[PDB]
Amino acid sequence: MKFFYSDQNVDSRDPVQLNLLYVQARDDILNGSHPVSFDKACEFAGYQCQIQFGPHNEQKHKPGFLELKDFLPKEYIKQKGERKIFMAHKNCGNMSEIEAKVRYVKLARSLKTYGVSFFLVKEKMKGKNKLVPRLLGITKECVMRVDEKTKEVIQEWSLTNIKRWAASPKSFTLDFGDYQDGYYSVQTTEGEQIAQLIAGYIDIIL
Repeated sequence: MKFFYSDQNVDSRDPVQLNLLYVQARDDILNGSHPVSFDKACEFAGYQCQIQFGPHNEQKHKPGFLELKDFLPKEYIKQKGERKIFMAHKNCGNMSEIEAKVRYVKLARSLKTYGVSFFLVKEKMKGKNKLVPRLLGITKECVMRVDEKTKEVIQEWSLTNIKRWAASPKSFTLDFGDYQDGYYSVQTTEGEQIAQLIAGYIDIIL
């Protein structure tokens, strides 16, 4: 099931409710709840700058001005994206605080990762001692594998195509029956939590 997001839903919000949506979307990105690419994180941060400081001011917003911890998810603090952030901030021109929050919320809703519950798991490659980290996302409609570093969506399965599933204290397993050869099984210490989430979306045969 493919959902279309409303553009008007965002614009029609009351300043109060808009701020509420913004804070929620912003916090999810900053705390890692909503995984985004480095480029996108800087784009969001640019809007955040416009919102917190007003129009970009070269006389004050110089290299080293930003506390990156407050503008980027932790995994990007080292890639030093202040340059990109300031470029996005400057690109906002004289955009109002309201317009910036609107674009922020729409940008978040435009991503395939929006509204997805993610878990960091490890995939095992046949005969290869070294695992491959991967973001496993779940929604009422689907399951998706996401690149841990780039956040590229590499695979998606409809939740209704899961024939059966299982969990253990060290793994999580999905069986799609004839849709593919073999299970999708990953190592994780959160398998039981993942299985419970899925059980809240699809019922179990008793």
